[PDB]
Amino acid sequence: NMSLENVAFNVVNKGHFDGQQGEVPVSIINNTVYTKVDGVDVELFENKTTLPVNVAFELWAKRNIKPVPEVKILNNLGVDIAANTVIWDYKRDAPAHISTIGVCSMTDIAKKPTETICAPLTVFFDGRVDGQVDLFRNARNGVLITEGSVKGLQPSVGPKQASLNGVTLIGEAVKTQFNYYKKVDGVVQQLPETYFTQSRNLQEFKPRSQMEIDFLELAMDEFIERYKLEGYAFEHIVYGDFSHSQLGGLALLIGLAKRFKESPFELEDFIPMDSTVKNYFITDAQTGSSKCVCSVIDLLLDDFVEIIKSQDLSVVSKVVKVTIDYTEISFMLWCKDGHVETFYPKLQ
Amino acid sequence: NMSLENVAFNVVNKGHFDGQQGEVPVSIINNTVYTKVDGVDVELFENKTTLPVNVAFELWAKRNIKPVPEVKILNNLGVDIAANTVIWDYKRDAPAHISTIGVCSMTDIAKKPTETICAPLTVFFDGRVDGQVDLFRNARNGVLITEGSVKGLQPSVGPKQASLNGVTLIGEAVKTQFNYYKKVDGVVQQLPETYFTQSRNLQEFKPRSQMEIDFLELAMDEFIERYKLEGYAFEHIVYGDFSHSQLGGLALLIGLAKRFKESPFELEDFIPMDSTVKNYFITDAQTGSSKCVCSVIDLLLDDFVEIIKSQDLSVVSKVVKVTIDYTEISFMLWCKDGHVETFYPKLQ
Amino acid sequence: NMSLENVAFNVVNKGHFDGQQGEVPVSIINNTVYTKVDGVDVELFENKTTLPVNVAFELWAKRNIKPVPEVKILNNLGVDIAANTVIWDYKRDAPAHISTIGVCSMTDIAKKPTETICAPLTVFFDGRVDGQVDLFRNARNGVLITEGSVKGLQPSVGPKQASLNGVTLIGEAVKTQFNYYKKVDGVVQQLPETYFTQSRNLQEFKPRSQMEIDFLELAMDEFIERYKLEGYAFEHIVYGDFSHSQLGGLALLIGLAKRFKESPFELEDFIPMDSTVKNYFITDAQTGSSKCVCSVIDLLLDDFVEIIKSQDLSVVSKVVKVTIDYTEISFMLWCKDGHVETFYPKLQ
Amino acid sequence: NMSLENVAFNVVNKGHFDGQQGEVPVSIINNTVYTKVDGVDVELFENKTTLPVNVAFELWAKRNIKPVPEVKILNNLGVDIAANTVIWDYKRDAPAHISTIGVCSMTDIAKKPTETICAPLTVFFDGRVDGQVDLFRNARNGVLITEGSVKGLQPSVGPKQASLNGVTLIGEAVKTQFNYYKKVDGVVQQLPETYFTQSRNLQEFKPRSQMEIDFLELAMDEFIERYKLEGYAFEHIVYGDFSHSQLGGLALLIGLAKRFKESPFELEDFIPMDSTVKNYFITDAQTGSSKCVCSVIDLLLDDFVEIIKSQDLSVVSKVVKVTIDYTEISFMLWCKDGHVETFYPKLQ
Amino acid sequence: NMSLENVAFNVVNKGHFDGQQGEVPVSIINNTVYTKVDGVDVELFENKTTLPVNVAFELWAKRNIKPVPEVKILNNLGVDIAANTVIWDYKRDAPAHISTIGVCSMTDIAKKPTETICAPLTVFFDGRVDGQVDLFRNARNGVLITEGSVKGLQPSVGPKQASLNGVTLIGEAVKTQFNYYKKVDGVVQQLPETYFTQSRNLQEFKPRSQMEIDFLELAMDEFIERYKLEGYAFEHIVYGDFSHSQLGGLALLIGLAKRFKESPFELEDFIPMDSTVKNYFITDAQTGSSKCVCSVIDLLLDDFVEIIKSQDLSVVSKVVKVTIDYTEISFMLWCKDGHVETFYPKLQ
Repeated sequence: NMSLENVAFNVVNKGHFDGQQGEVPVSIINNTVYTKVDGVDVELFENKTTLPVNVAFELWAKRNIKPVPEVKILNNLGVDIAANTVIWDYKRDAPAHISTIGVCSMTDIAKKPTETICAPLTVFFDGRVDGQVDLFRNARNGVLITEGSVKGLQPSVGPKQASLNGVTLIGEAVKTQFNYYKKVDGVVQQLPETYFTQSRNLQEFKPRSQMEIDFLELAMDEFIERYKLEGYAFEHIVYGDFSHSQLGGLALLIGLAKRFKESPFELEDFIPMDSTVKNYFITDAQTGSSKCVCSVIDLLLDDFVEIIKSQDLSVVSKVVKVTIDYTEISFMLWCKDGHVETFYPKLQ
Repeated sequence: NMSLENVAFNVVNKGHFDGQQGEVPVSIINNTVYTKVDGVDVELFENKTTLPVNVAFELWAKRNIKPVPEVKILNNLGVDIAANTVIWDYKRDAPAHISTIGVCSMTDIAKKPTETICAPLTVFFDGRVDGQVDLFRNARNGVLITEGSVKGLQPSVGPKQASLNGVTLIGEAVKTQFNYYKKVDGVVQQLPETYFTQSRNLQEFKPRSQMEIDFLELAMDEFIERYKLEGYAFEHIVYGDFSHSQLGGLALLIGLAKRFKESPFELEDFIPMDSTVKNYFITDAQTGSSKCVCSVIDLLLDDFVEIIKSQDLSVVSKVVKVTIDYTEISFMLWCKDGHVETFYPKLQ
Repeated sequence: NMSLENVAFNVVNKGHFDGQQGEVPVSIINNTVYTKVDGVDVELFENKTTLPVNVAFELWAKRNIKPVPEVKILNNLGVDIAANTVIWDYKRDAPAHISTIGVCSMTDIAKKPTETICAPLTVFFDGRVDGQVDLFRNARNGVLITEGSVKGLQPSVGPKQASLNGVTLIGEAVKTQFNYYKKVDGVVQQLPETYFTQSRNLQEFKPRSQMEIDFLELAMDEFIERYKLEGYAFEHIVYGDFSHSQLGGLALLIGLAKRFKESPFELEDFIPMDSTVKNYFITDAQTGSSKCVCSVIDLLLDDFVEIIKSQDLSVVSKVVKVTIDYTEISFMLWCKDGHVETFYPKLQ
Repeated sequence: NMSLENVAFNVVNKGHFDGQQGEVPVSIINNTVYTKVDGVDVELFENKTTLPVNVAFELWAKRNIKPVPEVKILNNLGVDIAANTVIWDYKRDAPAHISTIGVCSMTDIAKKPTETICAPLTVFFDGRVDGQVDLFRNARNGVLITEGSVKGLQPSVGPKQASLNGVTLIGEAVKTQFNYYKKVDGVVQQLPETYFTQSRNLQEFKPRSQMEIDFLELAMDEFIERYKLEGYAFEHIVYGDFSHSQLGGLALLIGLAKRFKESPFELEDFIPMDSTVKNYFITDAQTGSSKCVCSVIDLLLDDFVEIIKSQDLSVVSKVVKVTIDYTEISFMLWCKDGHVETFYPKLQ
Repeated sequence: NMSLENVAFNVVNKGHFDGQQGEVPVSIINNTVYTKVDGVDVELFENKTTLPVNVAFELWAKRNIKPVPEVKILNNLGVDIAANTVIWDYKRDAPAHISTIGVCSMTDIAKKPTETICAPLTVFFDGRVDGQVDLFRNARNGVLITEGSVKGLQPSVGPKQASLNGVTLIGEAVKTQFNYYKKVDGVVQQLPETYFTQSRNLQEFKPRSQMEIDFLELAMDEFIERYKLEGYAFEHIVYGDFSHSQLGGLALLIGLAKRFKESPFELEDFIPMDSTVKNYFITDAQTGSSKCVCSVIDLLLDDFVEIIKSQDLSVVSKVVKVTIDYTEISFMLWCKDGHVETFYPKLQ
């Protein structure tokens, strides 16, 4: 049944593996898969993974092409493997998980999730597929997503957005907001209250609240007065300090978005991966201000304002724990004379 | 005469092989050609082909840098090899043809096209080069292009555009529209009536007719009324249906061009090559609508309108054959109650 | 002390080597450095150099992240090696110099610049680092940069701009204009009068003088009259001739910048490196005019006007020598009937 | 602590990892580890594995250099991973097991065998190391070897021979015969009665019994008469039939050993690995007789005689199951008129 | 039908492709084919060819495993391609011919030899396979081998020996001497009278005539007298001159064979390929005599004696043409005073 030439047949005719019969000639060289079309070789897939070229080619061809959770969400929930599907990490151009379950013979540790080898693993189940909700009930450790209610299980509302072929979006003609469920050692877990990152980027940044709309349109002094943000160091934390050689603050993506429309700068994504907290080496082209490690998070500005207004400001410095994307992000809060000095995310 | 160090000499001084004498030091590593400039290695060429690095480097250096036919045209005409030149496929970043004739010692099957080994092959001749028109007369199988008339041979007008260093353009200070001629087994062939693709792209799409101008500026309902297109399913075929999870229709490049200026979308060119019919995996970022295989063709809208108005609409479904770029493209025409349901290009 | 796993620790936590203790797991494959993050491999660095992957990874991690001279300046001054730092060539994505001094064990020829092996080499010293000015006094061959005066040494003012993490800029919150000093065989050299290139690019070209502002806004005939440039062939040399198949002139970057905003064109940087004179294979998309070797230089228009008005125009053709970026650039000046025919930079 | 440069220090000074402090400079290229010795690079390790070069270098450096069970024995017992050691497969020049336990950060699934991830795996414990017997008692699945008695556990006597640095030997100044113990899902298993292969090769074949001594010294007809082997087809099964184009029988290594001293032949070990039954493509140089699949096993001739004399010969053909090296080897027994026609091992 | 995983199934079960159904998991890396056996990867084939790894793996698996002509014979006859089989060159560990006919989809230029593309090529036909003799009759250019008579065709007797799995042998239980036939442009050719090389090697050299037996057993002076070889410079041509720094003569393999049993020497086969005349760089370990280019041929000593006695010795130097292995070998004959000075094969 399964064969390399058959996988390439599906790619050239269906753009991915669709379970069609047929074979096309394949040549493998330079960590790349080629197929001969009318006597000339045409590249189909360049292996950017640590797996053998033919294996990653098969896993990429069999990737999930439906709206799926972003890898950072699955990582924060501790998912180790997916049930009968492949979650493709488009940030790394590699499969999001090492092993597979009933997908590819070279990476399979099992054919079905109920096998013994899958017991200590947090298997990801998709309720939109038949029988996977029931498989979640019988799994020792697992994470389940659904579009609607699950009888006898308390749900946790996930993010509004999901990944569709590497494009993060809030679905309009399709459903991207799921119900999340988790089991540990046979015991269903109650997921905590959590904020969610917006998963936006600088070039295509769009405001998602009237507070964010006012932040981008209005000036710094005018915005801080309107939302009564005196004493919270928004000039440093959000807008960023560019007067010195060392860049100060600038930890919210919306603050970088406002700056980029005025003046450009360089963001070095030295760990190209999906994470709730991103680390960038930033170099400002206009002034020369730079910082080796700029921890950046894309929170809705209303959510960040709700957090910063919810802290005690009578201590020089302390640790603030905030559950974001189902993981605890430890912040360092600095205060002086009852007002916020600085407030930034840490490495890990 | 021929040497690797001499080829690199021409590249660093002439940008390509110009037949100049001289040698520069060359080091080959990581499927890439380097040259030492003032004690440091500088990359000259990264081999993206299935040929050895030094051979593809020589063929790329000796590529034709004059306006030449697009590879899709040469493929549709069945060209297997070029006479004393190299047609470089910039879509694949590889030579458009396997073997050569009197160009590179490693790929040469012959020095001149009149040799015996070139008889069963469709050799491409360029009338702008001296003696190549006469060589075409004496060749068994061949394809000839000229700027003017050829005495005693009936011509076929080719496309307006040609490729100049990988840039498709309609020449203004240079001639890009050629006369085409073909011989099979010593017999001159009469090339059929054919449409020609426009070879445009989304980002730089420009209208080339008043009908195309009206299509991009006016709305869907207003455009269909002006050109009396009721009953031909232009809303589905050309404008595209985005209300469902499966994208419907959207097979003309001009329809994608109008959509992209409003909302962005992803086009996955999973077979990166020059072809009359292109296949894309499309993912709409705004709605979430997607389709694994979206057959796309860039016809002048007047040409597509002429075709769709030239069919019989009394059958549920049938095959429509249209000669485009000198090749037969088979379409699937669906009709209901005397009007067009859908109409799309097939795989191959 | 030094180790591959420790270097990767600094990269994932500090974006570069910062001298921190710690180790992260590293796997090397496909000429690329990977690290395991939560069970999956994440790429840290793809070796684009001719050095072993681990060595170039260490040198890139230890690159200088302060405003440093552009490589073309250091090359024109004959620098062979840097003292206790790594100048990273972002044009080639490789270290700007072969060997190192007290940086990396695999590339070190010495630990300190005063060793015997460093005597015949032009060592680069940075006065902003303690003791490097005094080390320059005791070096046989060397180049020194400072922000202020050096007691007992006559300075040479360098360019306004410097490179900060591969971004060329004129510093505003940091100092990018240095004083330059050079010694040959123990004898301090007097650097000649020189122009400086502006190191701009087409997409982000910005005028830096009222003459340049008038050049971009005004028309060709209107600009030549305002600055009294009749008889100097600015239509050909600066604006470029596109009426023929062979592109004529067009050797100043500002002339290409004005053209690109009107019509696009292709620039093939077939020697990707930092140099005072750049060579491009240009293909005009609008007209089809092209030229294999287009020598391009980015001089301030006032500087180029000062040069062209400073020549004798009574000879058919002769060589004009101009010291630019501390190197002699030989120009070919063609004149007819007392006016300039053409004037262009040569290869090397 | 752990580093690539530290591992290479141990290799150049101790031949393997000995836990010594120090670092030597290392360059990685061509899937090979090099170190600079007096200014020149010297190869330390060529990666013959499917793991990254640096990882296999660390695992090979930390391989077990004491007498350890042969890989075929561990595979037949279902061992998946070793506890705090590396069993190196010298037949494949690769580690015998995928993952490790407390050995290498890149391959470790756990630090100690008692962790949860090691529960479903058959972990190999070495009783000669402190605490590994007690760890076996508390492990869910495991295989244990000891030199002496284990209190409260019934032993299974293993082979006389063990592997020391890829050299199979019966220890004289060291102990190579161990007691074997196995647990499955917390339940200790009783290992069955089993024969053991001799693990010899053709070039260095030595007889290990007077029957084997008589087999090599005496002739075919003389040997069969002495041990009363009439009717068991030893001429075909053991001595081999070379009169026809297809080689017949010849399934015992001792039969090939006798033949090789007389006439040479080619053995293509097309699956180079340690297994109880080996498959060779044999081509006889003297006669031209060949056979694509010759299943070969190296049993003590007395053991094979004991087996063949313990079967019923009243059936045309049937399957005979024999437990060898703790695994069931299925044989095909063919008989005619109450005597053995042929008898050979199967594929798997 | 055809697939990489199916080919690997045949290799692990049949040692080569036998047309069996089944698939085994395959991983491709390091220009090598691996398969997973009991959880570990086992190497199946290391690509030593210039073809992609998977293609050479398929061609090697489908190689001809019957007695086939040696590659040097097929090359001298101008064979370009084989009909529905693969002649494997074991000297180069690569396929003997570039393209194939009805064998591998990636290398096939045609499915059957009667197609048009196979007309200008010298296709090799094997009369032992049904219909291949009749296909030879209808082929334009071809070479045919048979074991018996071919009706209506005059035969040419080939060598006594043939290659069986890279082992050259004179068949005893199988037929290795064939009848040779050749057609050029539809015209059957009469193959000339030719000698044949013995295709022996030094280590396993065996005399094949009483003259060769006397040559190895007797001394130099005694052998020349017995066969009346005075005046033919056999001391220099055959025995070799080792008294000087430049080795003199020594062009017959039998002369090197006699020397190697006495004293060892180094033979550098710097073009490792099958050819009638071999070129070796020889370094004598006993004396220090060496020669960069020693052209060596392995003729039966009786054949060389017949040749050298059939020449005119009245010219200082001239060219002697001898047809060996169906190709003209040009010799240089030097004579002085009516006796042979020297006589050696040339380069090509």
